[PDB]
Amino acid sequence: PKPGDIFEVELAKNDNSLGISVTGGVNTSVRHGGIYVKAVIPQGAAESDGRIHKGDRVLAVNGVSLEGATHKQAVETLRNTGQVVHLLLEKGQSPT
Repeated sequence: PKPGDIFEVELAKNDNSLGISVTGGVNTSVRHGGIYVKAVIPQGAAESDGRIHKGDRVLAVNGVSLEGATHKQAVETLRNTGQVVHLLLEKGQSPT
């Protein structure tokens, strides 16, 4: 009954892309360099399926470690997937 737990989003990168507006990432606002989505945008396959979530701590994309990078860095990973969307993230906490 506590956060810190890790989870993965297995969306289908093929046939449909994502639809989330991501932010943070940069090694400043976040802990070190992990990404944190802003919200789930009601347009892409992400919001639809609802795999990703607000301020989601994405640490991997198809096996690509995100630890040590900015927002745009992950943005590239999440986006630059290809076949399937196998993103292993972490239960993101709230601001306060």
